[PDB]
Amino acid sequence: GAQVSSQKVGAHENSSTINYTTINYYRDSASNAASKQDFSQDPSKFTEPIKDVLIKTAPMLN
Amino acid sequence: GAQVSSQKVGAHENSSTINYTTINYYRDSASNAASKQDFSQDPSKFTEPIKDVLIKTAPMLN
Amino acid sequence: GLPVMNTPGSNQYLTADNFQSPCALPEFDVTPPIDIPGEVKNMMELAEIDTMIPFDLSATKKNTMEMYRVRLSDKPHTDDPILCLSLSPASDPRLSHTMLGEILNYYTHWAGSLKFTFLFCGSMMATGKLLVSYAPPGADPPKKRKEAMLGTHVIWDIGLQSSCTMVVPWISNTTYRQTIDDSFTEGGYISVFYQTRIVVPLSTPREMDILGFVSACNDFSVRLLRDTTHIEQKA
Amino acid sequence: GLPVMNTPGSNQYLTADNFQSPCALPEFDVTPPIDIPGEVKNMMELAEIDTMIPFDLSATKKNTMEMYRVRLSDKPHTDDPILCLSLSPASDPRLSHTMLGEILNYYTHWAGSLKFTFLFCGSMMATGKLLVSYAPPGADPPKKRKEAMLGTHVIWDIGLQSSCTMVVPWISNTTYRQTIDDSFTEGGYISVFYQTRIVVPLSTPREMDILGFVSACNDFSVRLLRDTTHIEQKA
Amino acid sequence: LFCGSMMATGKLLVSYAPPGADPPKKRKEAMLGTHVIWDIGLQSSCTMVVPWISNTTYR
Amino acid sequence: EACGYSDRVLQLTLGNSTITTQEAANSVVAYGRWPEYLRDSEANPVDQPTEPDVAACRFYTLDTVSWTKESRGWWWKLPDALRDMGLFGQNMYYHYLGRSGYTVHVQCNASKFHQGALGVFAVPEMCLAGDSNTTTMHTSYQNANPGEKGGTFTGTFTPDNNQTSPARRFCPVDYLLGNGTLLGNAFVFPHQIINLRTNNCATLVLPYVNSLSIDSMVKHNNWGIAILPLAPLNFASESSPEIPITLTIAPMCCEFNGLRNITLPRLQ
Amino acid sequence: EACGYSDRVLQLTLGNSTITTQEAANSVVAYGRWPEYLRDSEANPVDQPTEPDVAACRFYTLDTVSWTKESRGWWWKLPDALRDMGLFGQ
Amino acid sequence: AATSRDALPNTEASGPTHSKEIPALTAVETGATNPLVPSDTVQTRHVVQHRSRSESSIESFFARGACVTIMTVDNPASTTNKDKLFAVWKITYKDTVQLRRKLEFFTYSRFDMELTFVVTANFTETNNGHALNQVYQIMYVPPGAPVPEKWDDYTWQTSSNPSIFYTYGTAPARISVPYVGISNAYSHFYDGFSKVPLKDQSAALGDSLYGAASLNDFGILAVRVVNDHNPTKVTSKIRVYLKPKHIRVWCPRPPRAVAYYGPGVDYKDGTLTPLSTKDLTTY
Amino acid sequence: AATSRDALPNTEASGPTHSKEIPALTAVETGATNPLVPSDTVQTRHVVQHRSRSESSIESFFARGACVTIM
Ligand SMILES: CCCCCCCCCCCCC/C=C/[C@@H](O)[C@@H](N)CO
Repeated sequence: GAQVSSQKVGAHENSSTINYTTINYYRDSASNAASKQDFSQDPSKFTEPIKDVLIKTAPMLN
Repeated sequence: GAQVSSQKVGAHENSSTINYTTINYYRDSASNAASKQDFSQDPSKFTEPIKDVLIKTAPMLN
Repeated sequence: GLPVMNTPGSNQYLTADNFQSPCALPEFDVTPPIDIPGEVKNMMELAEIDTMIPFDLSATKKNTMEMYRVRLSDKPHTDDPILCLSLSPASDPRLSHTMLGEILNYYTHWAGSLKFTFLFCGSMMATGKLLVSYAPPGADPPKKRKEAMLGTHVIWDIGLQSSCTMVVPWISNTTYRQTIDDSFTEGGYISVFYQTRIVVPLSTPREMDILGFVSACNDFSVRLLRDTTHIEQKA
Repeated sequence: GLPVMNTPGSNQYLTADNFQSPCALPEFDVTPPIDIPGEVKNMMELAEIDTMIPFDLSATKKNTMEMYRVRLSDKPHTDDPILCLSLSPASDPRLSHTMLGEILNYYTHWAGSLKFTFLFCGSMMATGKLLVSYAPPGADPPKKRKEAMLGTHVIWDIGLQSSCTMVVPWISNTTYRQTIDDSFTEGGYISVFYQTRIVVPLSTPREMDILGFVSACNDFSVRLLRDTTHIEQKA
Repeated sequence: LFCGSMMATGKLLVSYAPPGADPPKKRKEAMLGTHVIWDIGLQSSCTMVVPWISNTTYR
Repeated sequence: EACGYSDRVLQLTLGNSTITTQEAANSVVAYGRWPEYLRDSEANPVDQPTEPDVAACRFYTLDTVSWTKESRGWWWKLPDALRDMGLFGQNMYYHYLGRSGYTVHVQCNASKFHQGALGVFAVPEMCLAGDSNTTTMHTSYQNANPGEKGGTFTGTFTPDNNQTSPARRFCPVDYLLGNGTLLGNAFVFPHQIINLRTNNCATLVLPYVNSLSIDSMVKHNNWGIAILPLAPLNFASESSPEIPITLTIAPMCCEFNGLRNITLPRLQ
Repeated sequence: EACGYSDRVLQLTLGNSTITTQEAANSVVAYGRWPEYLRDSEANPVDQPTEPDVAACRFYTLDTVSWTKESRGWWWKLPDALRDMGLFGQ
Repeated sequence: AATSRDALPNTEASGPTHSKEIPALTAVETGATNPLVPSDTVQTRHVVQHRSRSESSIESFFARGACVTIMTVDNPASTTNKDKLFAVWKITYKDTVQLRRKLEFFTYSRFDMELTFVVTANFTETNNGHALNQVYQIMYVPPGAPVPEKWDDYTWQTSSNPSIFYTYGTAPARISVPYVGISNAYSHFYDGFSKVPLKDQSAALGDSLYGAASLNDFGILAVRVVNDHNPTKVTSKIRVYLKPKHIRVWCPRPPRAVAYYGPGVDYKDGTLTPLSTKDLTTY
Repeated sequence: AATSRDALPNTEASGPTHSKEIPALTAVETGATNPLVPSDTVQTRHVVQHRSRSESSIESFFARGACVTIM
């Protein structure tokens, strides 16, 4: 049941992808650690909540 | 996700390559131990920084 | 029993650590999630949203609806500044408390391009041309159109399109800047001027207010999470 | 819980140990590396670079620009030494503080071939033939050309080629030598003499200086990392 | 052409300054325009090329 | 070349300037790295950079200094030394950020009857020691940056004792490389030796070196040019001889960012 | 453009400077010829030219003058008018 | 391809020589070092080389925990008039000399940092009362964050800042830290200033320290004893061990030859004579 | 698909402009924020972006033990 993943490597030694192994000991999801393998989304719903899609090169008001 | 490598063996017992097993527990590279699997390079950039490559058998100045 | 040997860090409590732990409420019937509107995935998303700037933090205007209003007038052309501001997003009193400045104060380092949008709240009959400037650090902070004109700027012409956006490009020596006032990681100067002059007809108000907004460009990011000074609990 | 049994060494802190440990700054946006010039991969690389020797460590010359200058002269031939030096790279006052000697003092053991290069800083009109010698331990340290001539040496002839290099070959009983003064791991004697004699014409300086440099050959190595005595913090 | 003795060494600065400014009276100014740092040795002579730099097609 | 070509005789050409030399000991390229423009993969400041090219990337000749039996050594800092040099200094002051490599050509000729050896060194981040024993890191911007005329080394450390009105300047002792380390080891740094009997000069090609892709040329000096007498000047029999040391330098593959109004420093 | 675009509203961008206008009568290009670098076929001075680009090829704003019932007119000369303008004058 | 632990080059059998080739002769003036080897100047035998440069590699050279500071905190009797003593240390490798001298063999550096904390406590008064096992709180306060003013003020909540809760008598605390520099590499040396003195502007304003960049490089380490005031006073000391891992270094330099004098390269009178007396012609 | 730790968008080389297109001009009244970028109002060079929003993600922002009470 071992879950193997990739570490986004910062400062590399004078020493190919590096990995880290994770295994869940408990039956309850809540007991589990944070994956940190999270997703980004486009701000649109907040920065441009307007009915009629807007084109930056053209006049906002027309 | 286990990383198996070779130990450069020093003083051998009256007892074929010997190996050691390594596994990364953390998601962050920084948390990881030092591989010590490092590389050497030729001193040239410091011992012979001269524009015109030099041949030891011949006159340095010509 | 399997032979084990304890290493440094053993039994310690790292507030920032990330491990598993026994569940106090086993088999608990968890209430499912409903598709609730307005979900956020990254603090930076909030920084990319336009937030009003408290420009006029003067003795009497500060901490009142007025600090947000930058007053202009039909007065004669002058090379003198309408408003001077330092590029210190997290430390400068006028930026530190805006949605962007506030999120920045939860982090030690900031990087990327910011964008300043100005809204002309004067009457339709009122015309004018303003000069919005950005001067990268290292020199005498602009006190006259002449100097300001020499650096990154935008000549805003007032008309149907109520607002004008000036992009302050990511121009720095270090890969990241500090969320505090620091000579070494200084951002430069943002100043505004009268290109020509606010002109209005008769029977019309010779004085109007312009609102200003700041937000982060898609190339913007922050790092090194930290506790902010914008809130406390003395006692 | 999995049955485990703690072994000796448990909970101890070995300053030289090599284990994993929780990261205090999780998910931190690390600033990438830029191709910076002059990158080093091994301390020995620095030991292979020619460094000037402080030969004349006499009461008045020591700790001054002068200790580096070995003075010669148009004087008559003499079988007497221009300069005597012990092959103790890390312990001998004249070698201990050179780039090579300094790195050697961070280690307990040294091995391999060294090379001594001498630079003739006298005038172009000045000719001469010198005898650079190396005498492996076990006998009377050479005090006269006669004895020095009998061991590993190089007859340097002064001309267009400003400098002359004498290689001190790795000749020892033990696989490694100690970075300190030790009868058992002794390296021998390095001495310099007048093969013929420094000759100069009229209107020319009868006295000139010769600079000396030491560096490690590609067969050279060090081991058993240790704290040096060349620096301290009394208080 | 350097007609001095073989035993005599030296380094001279030959300069060319296109019109429009204060005619050079000091190495400092001359160094700022088209020039050649002539080093005296075996090669007796040194040639400095004054490039065709003008506003009109002909002078 | 059986055709004639040789290590001692070179010809360097940058923009409208050309340098010739019949007595050179070859040329050195710092850390084996030839000066280059800032790559896209390594770039930081997003604005279209200003690349003066031939207008600035040419040879500027600084004020000629005099070498004598008494001289303890001379020092300069880059870009500081070129700050007032034609279009290069102008572009450096008009911009917030700037990066540049250099071709350093140290000229010093004499005669087959003269003696002496000039140790010419190119030191990255050449931080020098101050004149004060009661305080530290106190050397003023004005004194730390001599400009074209550069500074000089002293055979002796003499502490600024005027606590009331401090000289606030450097006390670089020759045998300690002006920075707490032994001169004999300065050779680990990109360099060349001007040995009167062997050569007229020293040519060092320096790359842009630094913890950052591009930085503040006015606030920070990337390279330090140190010139010390390894072997003292000496001639025939004259008790007080003398020979000039002329220093000519040329900026390379240099580029600038963050354009605004000109920077007017308090240099005095 | 049914999309919005118009003759009266323009945006000019040179180097680090940008000019906007909501009330313009289009724009004029002298003799139908857009500014260009000196071609090899037409070149005279043989030396490698100095091309400042963004450092000089940007927007300089001169001293603002006042228009009144009395004004007879104003005049300027190029490059004279820009002679003291940042890197371009230098 | 060449590994730090690969055997050095074998010595090749070399016989006599009477040729126009001159390896021994050269010219240091060029800036280069003669790549010579024993077989070039003397008659050598064939030798199979087993020796390695493994231990002298950049990582191997620094692969050791070094003491960078000693923090002092305490827990007095409620009654005492003097304040409960909590420690505030500005993070750096210059407070001590050993590790600093090693890092300084180079201009620029890059590396993941491993901090190990050794905590020791003791009784101060010829008393006889005792004290229950102490629990220390090592809080990391980055530049900009509210620095603690009292052993027990609101800041110790560490909602965002990273804190280590160490229990006395247990295996020395340990945490890892990435390459956190605002630059592409740590600067062991900065030949310049954080400010540009502008004529047009008052002297005192444009002033700043020589060789000093960010007034606050990496923030500070704020340590305290979580336990409430105890009748019998107990003084504790926190020794911080710093180890540079996954490390890279650029542009080599000559080691510090004379006694350190402050955070900069400054030397002090009376310490400038390192080398000892030894005659030119004496072995 | 876009990961919290993916490198932010690269800055694209942008030259001069004399057009009917008006990015700099807008109308905040609509409730929206001008999606502008450096290359829209000034001449930019090509830059390969390595920076990430990894540490500013919802989990990362709160991924820290905070004191809520003292009993
Ligand atoms: C709970 C413990 C958290 C520990 C937090 C440590 C983060 C701060 C580490 C800073 C690393 C500094 C290393 C030395 C850098 C110096 O050389 C600089 N002056 C050079 O750039």
